[PDB]
Amino acid sequence: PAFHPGELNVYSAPGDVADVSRALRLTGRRVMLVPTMGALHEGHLALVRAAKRVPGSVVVVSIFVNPMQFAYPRTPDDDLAQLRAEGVEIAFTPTTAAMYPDGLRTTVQPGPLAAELEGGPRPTHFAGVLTVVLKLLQIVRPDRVFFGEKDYQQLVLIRQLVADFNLDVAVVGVPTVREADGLAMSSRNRYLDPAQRAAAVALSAALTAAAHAATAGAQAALDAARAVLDAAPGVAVDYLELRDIGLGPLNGSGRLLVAARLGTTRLLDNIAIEIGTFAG
Amino acid sequence: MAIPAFHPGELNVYSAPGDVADVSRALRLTGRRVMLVPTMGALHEGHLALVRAAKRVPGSVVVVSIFVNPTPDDDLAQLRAEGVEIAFTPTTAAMYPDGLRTTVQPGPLAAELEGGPRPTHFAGVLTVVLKLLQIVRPDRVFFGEKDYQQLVLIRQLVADFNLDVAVVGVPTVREADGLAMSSRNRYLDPAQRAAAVALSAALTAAAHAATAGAQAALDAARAVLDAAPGVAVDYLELRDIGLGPMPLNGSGRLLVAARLGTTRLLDNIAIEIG
Ligand SMILES: CN(C)S(=O)(=O)c1ccsc1
Ligand SMILES: CN(C)S(=O)(=O)c1ccsc1
Ligand SMILES: CN(C)S(=O)(=O)c1ccsc1
Repeated sequence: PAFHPGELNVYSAPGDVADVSRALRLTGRRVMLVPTMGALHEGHLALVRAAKRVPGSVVVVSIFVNPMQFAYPRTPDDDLAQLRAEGVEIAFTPTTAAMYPDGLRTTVQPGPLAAELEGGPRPTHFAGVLTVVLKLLQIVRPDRVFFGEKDYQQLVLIRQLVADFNLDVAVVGVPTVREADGLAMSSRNRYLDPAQRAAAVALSAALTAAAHAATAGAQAALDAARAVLDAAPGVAVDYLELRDIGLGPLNGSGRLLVAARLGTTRLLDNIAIEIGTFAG
Repeated sequence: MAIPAFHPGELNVYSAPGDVADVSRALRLTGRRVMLVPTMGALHEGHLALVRAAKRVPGSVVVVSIFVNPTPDDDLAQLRAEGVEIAFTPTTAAMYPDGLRTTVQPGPLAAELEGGPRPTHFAGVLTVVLKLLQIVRPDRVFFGEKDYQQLVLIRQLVADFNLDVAVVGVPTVREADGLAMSSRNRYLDPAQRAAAVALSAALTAAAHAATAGAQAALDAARAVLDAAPGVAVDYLELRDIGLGPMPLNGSGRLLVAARLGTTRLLDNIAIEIG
């Protein structure tokens, strides 16, 4: 397949991008993978910009959504335009047929973390995610793969996949990008009406209140977050949990995670927490 | 940073996964084609046929792994005598530093045949296979047709996860009377060992009877097994070559498994229907 450098090259066949990627790597380029669902916003552009900054980098951005056999925003044209503007040179847009010619046959079984937090009500969700991440990693064989911290549990599970199957790829976690008031950027934010968008600031306010409260201990940090969420009218909290950084249920460093509903829209956010001395 | 020592033409033994990964990557960059032969040690002629097949690829460097899932000396001597340059002998803790956590979940073929008595057996196997492919990154990986259902499941793994390796199935090596080679054979007493030739005799008989149709093939195999004492047959099935249902004709595979005393024996053969 053709590859025009300094232009955006779009491939849909896995064999096409795998051949292009291999050829580029043989000629010294380091292949960077940014896996996405499409509906790209500035939080995805932060991953692209981190990938671009690796010297010698060729950036592959994949766009794929799992089929739902038994609502997700799909803006393809528009995604590719953003990529061109970022000077990405390869978009990989495989069909469902090319990814699952045999339906779901061999799959990845995550460890016990997948049954907690986001997985509690959807016990098979992360098996779906990690199966596609492993396939994309085998098709593209990147040097580095980039994920947002906004989906923190997904990130931890991806690092478990990479460690547990001895994958030769470095996983790069990229900090969440936020709107001016603190709201974490998400494709789902478009589903908030104006009142809901106003109320949704409480997630990030609660988290950053807790991160500063934490000089007083874990309980004070948790109670500060809960109070702020309790003060927010249309916010229905699904969970608010403080865990160790690898999402084991805690020492001096932790991660605080929240999930909440605003009407039908489910929002997540999370923050680094340092208990006692030092931080803040 | 710095590649481990590798001495061409000798047996280089590595136990650290990062060590064999680095030496494999460095040899591949110099032109060599990395061939991987995964084993559980206790090597016999069945394993050396995999080694010989890997050796004959031009430019090959042969990696033999030895690992058992939760004499090392004698195995290593056999590999040395075969001209193998790389043995990979990881510990359990090297392979599972975080315990059993992420794993491969096979498709439904894994619950059939060997998966009857051992329903998690293949998930264990495919997990280790996938790790060894990622550590070693071979151009081709060699498995015996003796474990046919495993071989089929590995081809499903490689297709389903878009693995860039070629899977090579190598024909079963047999003792002079046809018994397929296995470290289990030495447990058989003389009565059991004489009866065990019924598995291969049944399969070959079926493969020749198959000009008369699928049912002739199966009835010929079941006659030969019925003539043996102390051979408790667990299954005898004719399937297509991918272990789906046997088509009306074309290529298939006949598989058998039996218990003689406490020893489970397996065999299988290509069948062409009519
Ligand atoms: C009904 N699903 C969306 S599906 O993946 O089984 C599908 C896709 C094209 S037809 C059915
Ligand atoms: C983790 N993702 C953004 S991915 O591109 O591996 C994916 C997972 C389910 S659809 C796309
Ligand atoms: C299929 N084997 C011979 S392997 O080396 O991948 C393995 C599987 C469980 S222990 C060794």
